[PDB]
Amino acid sequence: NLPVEPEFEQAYKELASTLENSTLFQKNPEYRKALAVVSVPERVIQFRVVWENDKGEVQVNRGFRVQFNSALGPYKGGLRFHPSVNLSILKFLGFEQIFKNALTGLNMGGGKGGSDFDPKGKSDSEIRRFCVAFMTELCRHIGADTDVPAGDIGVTGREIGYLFGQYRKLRNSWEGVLTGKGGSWGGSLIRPEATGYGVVYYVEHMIAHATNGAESFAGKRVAISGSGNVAQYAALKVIELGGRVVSLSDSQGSLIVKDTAKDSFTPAEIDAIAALKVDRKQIAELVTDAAFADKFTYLPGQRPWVHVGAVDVALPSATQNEVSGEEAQALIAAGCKFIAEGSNMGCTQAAIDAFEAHREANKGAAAIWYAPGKAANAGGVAVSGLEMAQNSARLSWTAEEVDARLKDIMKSCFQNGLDTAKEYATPADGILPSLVTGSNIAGFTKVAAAMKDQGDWW
Amino acid sequence: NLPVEPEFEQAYKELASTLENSTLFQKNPEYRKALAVVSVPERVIQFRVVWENDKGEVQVNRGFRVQFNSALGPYKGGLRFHPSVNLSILKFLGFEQIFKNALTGLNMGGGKGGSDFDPKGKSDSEIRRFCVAFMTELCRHIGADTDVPAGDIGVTGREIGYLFGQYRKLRNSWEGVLTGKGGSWGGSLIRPEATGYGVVYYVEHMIAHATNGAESFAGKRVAISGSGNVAQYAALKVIELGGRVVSLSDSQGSLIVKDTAKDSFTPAEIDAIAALKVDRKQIAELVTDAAFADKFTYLPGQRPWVHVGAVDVALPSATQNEVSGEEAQALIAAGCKFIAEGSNMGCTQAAIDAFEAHREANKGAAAIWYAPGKAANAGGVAVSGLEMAQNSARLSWTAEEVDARLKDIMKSCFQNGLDTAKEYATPADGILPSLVTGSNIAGFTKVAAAMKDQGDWW
Amino acid sequence: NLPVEPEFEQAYKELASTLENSTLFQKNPEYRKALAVVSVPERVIQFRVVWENDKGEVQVNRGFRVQFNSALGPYKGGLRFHPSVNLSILKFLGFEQIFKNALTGLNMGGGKGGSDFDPKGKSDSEIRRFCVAFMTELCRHIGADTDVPAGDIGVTGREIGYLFGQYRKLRNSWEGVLTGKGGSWGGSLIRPEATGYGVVYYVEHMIAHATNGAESFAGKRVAISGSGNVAQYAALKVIELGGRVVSLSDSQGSLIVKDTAKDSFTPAEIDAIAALKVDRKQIAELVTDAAFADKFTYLPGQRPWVHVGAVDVALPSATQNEVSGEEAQALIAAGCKFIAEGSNMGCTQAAIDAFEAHREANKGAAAIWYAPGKAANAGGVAVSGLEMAQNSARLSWTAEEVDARLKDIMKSCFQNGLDTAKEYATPADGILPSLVTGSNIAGFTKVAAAMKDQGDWW
Amino acid sequence: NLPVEPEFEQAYKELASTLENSTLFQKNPEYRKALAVVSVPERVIQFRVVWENDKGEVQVNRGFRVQFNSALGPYKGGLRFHPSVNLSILKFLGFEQIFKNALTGLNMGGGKGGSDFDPKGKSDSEIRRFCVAFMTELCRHIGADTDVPAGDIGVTGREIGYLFGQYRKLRNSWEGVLTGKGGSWGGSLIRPEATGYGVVYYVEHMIAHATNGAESFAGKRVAISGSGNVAQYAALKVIELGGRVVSLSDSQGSLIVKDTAKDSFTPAEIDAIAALKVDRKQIAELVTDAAFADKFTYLPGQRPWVHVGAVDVALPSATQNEVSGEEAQALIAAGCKFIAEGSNMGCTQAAIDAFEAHREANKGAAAIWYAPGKAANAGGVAVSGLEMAQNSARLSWTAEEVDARLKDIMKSCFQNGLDTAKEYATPADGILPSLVTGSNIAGFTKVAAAMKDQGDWW
Repeated sequence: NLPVEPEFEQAYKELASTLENSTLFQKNPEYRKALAVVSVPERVIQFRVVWENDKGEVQVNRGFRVQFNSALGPYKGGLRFHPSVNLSILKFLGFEQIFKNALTGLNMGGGKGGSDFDPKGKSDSEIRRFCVAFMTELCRHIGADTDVPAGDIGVTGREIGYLFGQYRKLRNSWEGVLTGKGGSWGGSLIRPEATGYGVVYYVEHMIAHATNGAESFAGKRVAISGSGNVAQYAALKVIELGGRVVSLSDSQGSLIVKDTAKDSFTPAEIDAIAALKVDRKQIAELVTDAAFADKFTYLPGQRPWVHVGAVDVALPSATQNEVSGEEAQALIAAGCKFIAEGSNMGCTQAAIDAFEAHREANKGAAAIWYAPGKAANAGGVAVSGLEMAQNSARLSWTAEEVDARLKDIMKSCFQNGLDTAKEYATPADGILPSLVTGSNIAGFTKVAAAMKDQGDWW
Repeated sequence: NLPVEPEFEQAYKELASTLENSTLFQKNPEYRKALAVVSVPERVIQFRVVWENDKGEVQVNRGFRVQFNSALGPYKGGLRFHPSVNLSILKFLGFEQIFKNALTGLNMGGGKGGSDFDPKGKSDSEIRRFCVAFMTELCRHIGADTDVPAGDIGVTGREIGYLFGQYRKLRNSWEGVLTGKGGSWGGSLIRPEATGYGVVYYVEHMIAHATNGAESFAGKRVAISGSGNVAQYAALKVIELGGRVVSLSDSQGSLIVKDTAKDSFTPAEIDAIAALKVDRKQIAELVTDAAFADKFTYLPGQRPWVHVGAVDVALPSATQNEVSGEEAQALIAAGCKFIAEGSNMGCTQAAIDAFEAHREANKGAAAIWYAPGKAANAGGVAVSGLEMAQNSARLSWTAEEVDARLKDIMKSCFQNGLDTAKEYATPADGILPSLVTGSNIAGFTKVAAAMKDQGDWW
Repeated sequence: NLPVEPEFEQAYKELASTLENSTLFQKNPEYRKALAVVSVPERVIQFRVVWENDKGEVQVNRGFRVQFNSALGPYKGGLRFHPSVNLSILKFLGFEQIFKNALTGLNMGGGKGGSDFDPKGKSDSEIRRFCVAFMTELCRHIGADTDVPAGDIGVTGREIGYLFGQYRKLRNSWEGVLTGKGGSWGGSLIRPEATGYGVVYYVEHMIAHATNGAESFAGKRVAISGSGNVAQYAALKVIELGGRVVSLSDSQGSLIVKDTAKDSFTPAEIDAIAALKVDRKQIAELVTDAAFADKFTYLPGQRPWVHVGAVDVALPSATQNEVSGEEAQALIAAGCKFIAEGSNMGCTQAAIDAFEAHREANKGAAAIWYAPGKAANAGGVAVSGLEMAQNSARLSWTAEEVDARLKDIMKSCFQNGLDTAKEYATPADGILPSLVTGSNIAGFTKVAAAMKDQGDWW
Repeated sequence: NLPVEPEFEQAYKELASTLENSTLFQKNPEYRKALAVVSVPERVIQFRVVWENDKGEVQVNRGFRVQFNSALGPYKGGLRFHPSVNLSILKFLGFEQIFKNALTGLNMGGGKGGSDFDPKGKSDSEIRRFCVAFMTELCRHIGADTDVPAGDIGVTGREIGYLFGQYRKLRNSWEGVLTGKGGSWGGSLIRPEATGYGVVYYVEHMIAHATNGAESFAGKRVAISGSGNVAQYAALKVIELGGRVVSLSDSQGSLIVKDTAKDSFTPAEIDAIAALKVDRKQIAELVTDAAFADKFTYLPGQRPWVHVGAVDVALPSATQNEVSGEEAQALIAAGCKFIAEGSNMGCTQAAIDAFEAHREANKGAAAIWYAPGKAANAGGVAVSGLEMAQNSARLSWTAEEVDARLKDIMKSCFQNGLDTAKEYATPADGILPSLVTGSNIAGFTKVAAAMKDQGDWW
């Protein structure tokens, strides 16, 4: 009699299969029972949001707040304002967030909110009104110790501001209940960077471990795919470390640098890309300009790096599922051996399959290492937890302090994943341990242990 | 993107069709908007209940609480513990309960709770454990002014006691938050009898109005099918008033008196019926007596509606379906002009269609007046509200006071339905107003008006 | 390791012995377990009260609040301000109050508060200061639905007023949380009368059962013990009902009429004695007054029970231990057949032993029926619950309304005692079914049943 | 009328005598009043815990929570689950904890909880059930700002986990309300090493002050007695600092390495001892091993101090009153001067008298300094407060950070005690200040000043 939830069912099935395939279950059979408890959210709330549009007409929407798990800390998850949001999607997102937060190693729980609201083609007044209604119906289920919503698709700084103001009006307490506040009224630094620096740090750690030091980032075709803020800050970080960016194209076409093996993107070039990519303008408008025509070869329509023959590092941030077979076997031939999905679900299954096959059949530089989006990005969540810590301490840190804490967070996450992969998913000497299996098992084991310790199952 | 909810969708479609097929939308077009706002529940809470069975093994179940509407008063749902409950079923039940409570006249909202827990084949320890866990996860959402759950399928006096105890232990407040409490610790009188007495009073009002007092509920071939306690109280009340019970069936054979034209039941027979049906004994055990067998023509594996023969006023206290289309036309042939429908879904949809067609084709005196289950069975909810009134007043009333208030409530229900049918359903001269349409329009109009007054839709 | 609590241990031992001796444990063995759970209070709070005396010196006292049982309702109890209160005494009083309230029939639980504060020889400022401190430390635990303190020894109307004011100042809610409030600001009527009226109704029901519709108060030598408000209003009521008052005794000798056989007290005499009690003149000064000494025979340094002459109704209203074993023998020799203590919580055990021996001696109709203090003085607690009901209903009743409810409560108490005595402690000969054992078993059975229903023990 | 409390009365009498003996009262006579107000706890709660064992069988236990003082900070104290726990013992422990926390220097107050529960011979299910019941009855009084329970005798990590889980389930806020949480879910570091490291730092500071840095722990003979986590980590710390471990004991015969003046216990030996104590076995049960027959000299029954040989410092952590007067003289003759009670409540009073007499008898070079247990036990409470600080700051520190804070805390505590001893006890030239008297006066003065500032007495 359970309702069908396609995305959540697929995620649960994948997790179960991954756990069963490994040697976790034979050593700890009781952990089977743990699975049956983590699947059920601790609490799901659906409410009705009634607001008024610009023409004085009543509009009714549904808001959700899934609080999936709180064994390791307070619930923390973004709010998604998209027309497609339902209980299945939010359940799936919360379930993934549990293990992501577990991998980050801070004290945050798993959860996810949002609504069916469509912010596109809405005036600022309409967004303000909806936010006020939503927070009125939601404020009784959140708190600095209970729920920390953040931003996501559809919830920018504007919505965060509106929600925070209404919460302040209702609860009459200026506290750090939401994440993503402006810098003036209790925000955080390095927040826009977040995942962009984090993925780069994670890749650097993996390279240092795999090659036992030597080259970390210098003189490598890092190829920061995508044209979002994530890609921009990843490119900036790899440039600072000494790497070259050769493929910085968005989902639309292929705005590849002039020389895929020699030329590197400049900070000015990245800033220009951001300036003409923030709005509806795309890389077509960029190549129309002479500055990005001769300097950047245009190969629209068939993904950024498919035509690129010289790539060394992979950051699938351009499109979802942008790494199919052809490019998967091209990467090892082209010299691209180390991968990390900067975004979520940014590569196909074939990339992971090729990664596993080549890493099992080879070792060292030959073994292509790929990092999973559960533990790769890890930047938004970490900086959100640091912002929560800043709020709790009533003191605002500096950029470098936050950067250092992000460094240590990603080091801890990488270490956790690697050790868990090594101990359970035995590689039998050589054979770079599976980051996917390690990262999926580490979070589950940590959550299950915490829940057993707290009497959530026995 | 909205999930499929069969029962709820069917109920909403029926309500919309009934609203459109009347002269209410023409007079108040804005009420269209109201419909949309009432469709979305005010709040839905799903939680996880983790308990321990008799063998010390962890069991995880899902608990629900739907607070649909509270325009007219606090939510006053029931709790259903059955291994079929999901969000769709509870939404459907809550949606019906809104308009039922609106028809009653006391200030109660619409709501419904429960869980997938299966009380069947469970020890008392297991029921205690589950109740304690459920109330631990639920206490933060209910309250004497917020939510007042009651009993339903699966929830009896045992479960009510356990839940009340745990609520008292948590909230440290002895208040009226559940209805169905024992008589010693803040219960109510006439609580069992409620449904049967209420439906009897309602049909007595119907007959008195229709025949202008010429015909009363006494001295009639009152069927009273079904062998539930509801039928017991109905039979007792009709016997006291001077009526005659002729056909008390169950989901098995029918205990029909041989002289159904004249002879009828006795209070002792009703007590024997109650004793048998409490202990799962079929009423064939009652016909086992030689005198009983001679004085009661049993129809094994059959309800009277199949072979009804001769009854004057059918009162189906039974459950889903039962009375069929062929059975409906047999009833109209037999002269069942004043049917009761003591319990909801006592007759099929085709039965209702046949009743309406024959009522409109006839000329009032021979019109088959069908009482809708929303308005017919209001004794339970009314007595629940009276128990809440007793709790609030800190003073337990006597049986006669509760009986008088029940009479007032059923009279108010009948009056509301008749007046709303006269205004909108617009019955012609020498015809009986549609009680189903009247009772639907009454509830909807009352709820919509209250919501417009309280600024829920403009 | 359990601390010694003389009074509580004695009370528990008595209750256990009475339970075992009666034929209840044979039919319900599981009730033994109940005895283990009811013994432990649900919650004891001790706090420190620091106040300032008239000379500006810091004074430190200890306040207590014992909440024994809340199975049957909120924790209604009393506050005792006496320089003897400790945890043992309050525990004993609360334990008795549980079963007293259970016999009463309203929904109140068992509890008791107070402090070591000595109100004697303290200015009004000192009482105000201490009350304010006490309520400041106590308001966190009381509530209209949680705890209802009332007055007792040491806590008069003045203290109640001070405590109520401070509670209102702290909690910012004008609610009924204390009982004994003044008439202007939400008090109650018949409250000064209360127990003095109540016991009278009790004994009349006793008469209505003993003689089976025969000689009432009119022609009964009712023996008032002191001009305390209890016996004051008892004497007034019996004088109205035709009963003759044939004694009165404060802390000194006995105030008996000259012709105690025929002549009795009058309302004018009663209020004169009341006025002398207000000025602490007592009966001695009335004997110094010429007219009373001419109309009343004085017996200095002697209780009436020593020189009852001929009596048939007796009541030790003064305090405990008024009637001794020899005094009880004198009473029965005088023909006292309806001793019923509307006060005197416990009495000399010899008196109760003699009463029980004579009731089991099979004296027929002319047998001395002794009513226990627990059931006889239920009038005060009943009126306290009625004041709570008035507060909850936001309406002040009239005197005759409260009188009618008091009569119903006393009838319910008597009926409960008789039925429970007949059920378990069944008398072989119907003479005087042991009101003490009946009331004990009634209270215990009711509380244990409610606790089993609420899952407090299994 | 006040109940007898042997342990608490003895502690209060000792404190009063110590206060009177010094010259603090002569300078501040008003402080006498303070002594009364601190004696009365601010709040005591006793509740009833009803739980079911592995075979149903409802069991009733008594839970306590004493909040003595909160002048200096939130209440903070352990929970003791022992069959001997009553109100007197918990009162005594809380009273001591007040001044211990005052000497520590952080903002914590005095308190103590627990129950008569006997965890010995109980399954994990039984512990889980009791913890859940206890926290259900207790969560109404604790909070991140009100009460912070921790572990003690009977409450290990398991109980802490169970209590934390139930607290989260009741109040849906993941906060720091208990101390001793696991490392994954908001724990701390240096928690097991709290006591041993702290006592080592304290004794190092005292040695540096006494000898003006003439001798440090490098090349120093240390008698680490009392096998346990405290002793193990103290030995490890002194070994790191260069100290030589010479003796060791437990509940059985002393270990004593071969050379009580030259040989030192290796970390491997300490790990072996830890393994022995974990498995409930002893040194006498491992003499047959090679590691003990060649590197150890098992001493049956006789205390380690009787065969110290050459030593100058000691820590009697084995049993109460471990060092005798004759043994004290033997230690002084052997050169023992700088003893400190690591985790012991109190040695033989004759030993303390001998130490105090020798403090004035000769110079500190010959005066044997003894540190009080309350001053040297600050490690546990300090680390508990650091865990509270970590929870509040929403960040987990590193081991070295906690170590640095512990060093600062012990420096502060030692300085406070030394200055208070110097100014009040005013020892002459060449006399070592009384550490016990100094610590007592320091705690009392700090608490009394804070209470006077906050208006708790005047």
